[PDB]
Amino acid sequence: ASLPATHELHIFGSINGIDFDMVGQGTGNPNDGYEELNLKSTMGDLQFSPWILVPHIFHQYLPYPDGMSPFQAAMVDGSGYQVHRTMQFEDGASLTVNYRYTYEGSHIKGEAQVEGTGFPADGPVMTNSLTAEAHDQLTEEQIAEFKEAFSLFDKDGDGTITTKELGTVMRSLGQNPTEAELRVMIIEVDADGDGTLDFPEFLAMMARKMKYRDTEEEIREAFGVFDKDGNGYIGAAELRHVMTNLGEKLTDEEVGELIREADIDGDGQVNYEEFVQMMTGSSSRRKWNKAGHAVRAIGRLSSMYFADWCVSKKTCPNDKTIVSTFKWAFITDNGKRYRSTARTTYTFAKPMAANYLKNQPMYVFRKTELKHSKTELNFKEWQKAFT
Ligand SMILES: [Ca+2]
Ligand SMILES: [Ca+2]
Ligand SMILES: [Ca+2]
Ligand SMILES: [Ca+2]
Repeated sequence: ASLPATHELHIFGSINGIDFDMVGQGTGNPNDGYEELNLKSTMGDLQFSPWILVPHIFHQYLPYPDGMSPFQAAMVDGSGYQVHRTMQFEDGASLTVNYRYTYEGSHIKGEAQVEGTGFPADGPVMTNSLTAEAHDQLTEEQIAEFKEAFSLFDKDGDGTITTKELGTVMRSLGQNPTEAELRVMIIEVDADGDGTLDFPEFLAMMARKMKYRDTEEEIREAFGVFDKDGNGYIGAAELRHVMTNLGEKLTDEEVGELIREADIDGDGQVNYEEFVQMMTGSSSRRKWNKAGHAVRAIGRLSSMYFADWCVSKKTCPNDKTIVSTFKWAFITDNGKRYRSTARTTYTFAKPMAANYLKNQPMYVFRKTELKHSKTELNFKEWQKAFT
């Protein structure tokens, strides 16, 4: 075969014992990982969230940094590979997907058999209640706390955060973003386009559910900023350092009060679980949250440019096998999380070229978009592989 230009997919099987069957036409660019596919049901309206099909609906399109991926090499060779994927869901549901491909020049003919079982009859999969877009519902007190955090960034008090002000705060916390990085962070959340991050835009950014970044990740990263010496406790001096560097001036008395308020077990330091509880005496709790929200805002702004991108980690147990893993915390209509993990085993008919076995692990970042009716899916994928 040659490198791919066009592909087709027959994806079929059952979810909770209900049969589905879709047939699909697409294209992509093997030089950059791009794919697009149109799928239509042959068996009327889908009875489950098509979001669980998104990873399943063609790594022959994925290049590596300096040449072909092994997937591509196996297509060009003709000998090819087989794919076995399992997904485990937090409700105990499981899905298995097996693929076959055939190649005719630049054309891939793919078939994927999907069997999934154990989905709660009223959960988000069986009720089509998974979405790309949701936000937190904030109370007035939560909005008031975000406004305190916003004020740490708004150094001149003019009611908006500039690149100068965001850079100042990030630098105070040991991060050195470039001006272009600061402009990208702002433009990603700057709804009115003025070049600054105002309080409504700040609130909206903090309330957004990001596809591949959840509360646990943000609170874990925030703890890391406080816990400067990485010993798993925030001490009084570490708390003082974060507060001072953010611009929140505190007396020795106040630092002591904040530690005592958080320090449930009485050892004079704040462990990760005590921190989690603070981030979920009212004036001490509000001061912790002012700093915590500010730290989380920096983490969220820092990470926006890959917000739409999910990482897979690939290794080779031997010269004819790749094992890939990722995790996906789907978002529900009501802005809750629905966690899954995936494990995919690729079996190659011929041994992979030696340089693939040398360059382990590989990390592959994927962006996906799904537009769906009851009968039709429009899918796009963007991919990038890193050593
Ligand atoms: Ca300002
Ligand atoms: Ca703005
Ligand atoms: Ca520490
Ligand atoms: Ca403690």
